[PDB]
Amino acid sequence: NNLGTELDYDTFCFYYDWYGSEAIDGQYRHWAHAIAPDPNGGSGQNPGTIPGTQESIASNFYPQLGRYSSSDPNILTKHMDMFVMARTGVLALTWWNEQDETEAKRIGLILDAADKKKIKVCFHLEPYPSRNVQNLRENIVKLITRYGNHPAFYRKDGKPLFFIYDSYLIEPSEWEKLLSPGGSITIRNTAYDALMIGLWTSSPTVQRPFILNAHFDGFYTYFAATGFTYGSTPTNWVSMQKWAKENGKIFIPSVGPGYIDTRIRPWNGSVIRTRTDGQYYDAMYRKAIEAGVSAISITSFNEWHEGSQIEPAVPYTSSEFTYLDYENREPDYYLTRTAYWVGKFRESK
Ligand SMILES: OC[C@H]1O[C@H](O[C@H]2[C@@H](O)[C@H](O)[C@@H](CO)O[C@H]2O)[C@@H](O)[C@@H](O)[C@@H]1O
Ligand SMILES: OC[C@H]1CNC[C@@H](O[C@H]2O[C@H](CO)[C@@H](O)[C@H](O)[C@H]2O)[C@@H]1O
Repeated sequence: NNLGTELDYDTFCFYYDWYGSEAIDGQYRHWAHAIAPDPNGGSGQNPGTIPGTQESIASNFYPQLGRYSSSDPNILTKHMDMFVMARTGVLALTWWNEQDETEAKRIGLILDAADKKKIKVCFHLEPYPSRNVQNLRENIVKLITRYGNHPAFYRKDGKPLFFIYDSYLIEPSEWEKLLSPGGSITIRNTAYDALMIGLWTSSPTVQRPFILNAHFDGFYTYFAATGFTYGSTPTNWVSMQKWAKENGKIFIPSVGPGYIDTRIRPWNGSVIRTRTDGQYYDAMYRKAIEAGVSAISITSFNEWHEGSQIEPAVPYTSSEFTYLDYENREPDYYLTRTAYWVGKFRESK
């Protein structure tokens, strides 16, 4: 078929499965959330928490689906249909090494639901406690062993792919042991080889040698807020792609529709980026496409805490809070606008 409605399998959308309901999970997990203290504020801070009631959830926006459980099969089915609408072929699943049965259950449900709609799943490996190259290898082995035969498990030209959040917290001399073909615990030329995509944060002076010396296969930028880092400043993307191509690396810029996290980080107003009826999203996605990259990542499907979500949101005013919403656009606008940009991306690919 050549209808311009097909999934794009070089488009990765960052997905969070940490939401709960009292009924399914025992608590409205993540809808309730601690308010972060000000890193530059007083020493006697009692910031408190967001209770995660119907009236007061840990987001500046409000989900169309309500305080949903990420364990709810019917929520998962709706999410996969939303992925189909957005034409986002790859769900990049947050992964925190929780080693508990409820997470294992969610991962299986997600894979199954994804496959029903021909969506693929890869893992976004987060900075879990004591993360290091040895337990990363062990966890990569576990994930590939457990899920590698699942039909929804993502592969690019035969290789799995992982995004590694805050990869800079691990020294290149450690990374090399895992990622150099010569490394003492290398995954290269093994059953566990994978495209490893590290987080490009700061200036080329620092990041270029880091990426080369760590032997990452590529890099992404994550942050939805333009200018938050050098990597998340879209005017740098042409130059970043040039370097990537010169050095055999895969550049996967992250684009987002906006940013606001002030419910959970009330001191962090400087990072707010307004959606302005979709123009912000358009500007950022346009920059990614114009940079001539082979793959794009979307921050995010449902990071509701950070207000970067493309998942449908609805207008809501409670006695506790007046939520932001999609303004002059319909709840599914960011899904359909994503499909539009996926089309433009494919057009120039
Ligand atoms: O200050 C809150 C800040 O937290 C996150 O970013 C973290 C870290 O993960 C990241 O590597 C660096 C990049 O400079 O910033 C840290 O403080 C993230 O949630 C961000 O959006 C937020 O503003
Ligand atoms: O997925 C990468 C990145 C995206 N932003 C959130 C990061 O996690 C951190 O912040 C959230 C709230 O936004 C907290 O709930 C987490 O505990 C914290 O680690 C995440 O790593």
